[PDB]
Amino acid sequence: VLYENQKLIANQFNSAIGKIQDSLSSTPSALGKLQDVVNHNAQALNTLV
Amino acid sequence: QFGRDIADTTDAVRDPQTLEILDITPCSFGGVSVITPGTNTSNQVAVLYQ
Ligand SMILES: *[C@@H]1O[C@H](CO)[C@@H](O[C@@H]2O[C@H](CO)[C@@H](O)[C@H](O)[C@H]2NC(C)=O)[C@H](O)[C@H]1NC(C)=O
Repeated sequence: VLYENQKLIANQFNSAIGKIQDSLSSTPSALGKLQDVVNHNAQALNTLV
Repeated sequence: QFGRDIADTTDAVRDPQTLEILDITPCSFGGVSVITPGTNTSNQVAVLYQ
């Protein structure tokens, strides 16, 4: 089923890659965990001072 | 008269003798570390400033 649908699979994969490239920038709240851990580190260092 | 920052620390001060302002930055502190191999191998060490 791969070898009878190779062009279709390639087109779907490329469209999905472009879609996720656009969607990683379109959505602003898609980076919760990294921003939360760096903000928690910054706030815990600030509250000591 | 004098400034501060987010961390509630003094950063800029104004002298009374002049209308100029002098910034404040603390003296450069830093931990020290000792690069070393095993003492069975060699007695030399290397000093690393952080
Ligand atoms: C406080 O004393 C200082 C040191 O003299 C004054 O600074 C200068 O004083 C001379 C003397 O009259 C003036 O010609 C300069 O113009 C002064 N420089 C500045 C930047 O002010 C200072 O004026 C005195 N503070 C006063 C009088 O309030």
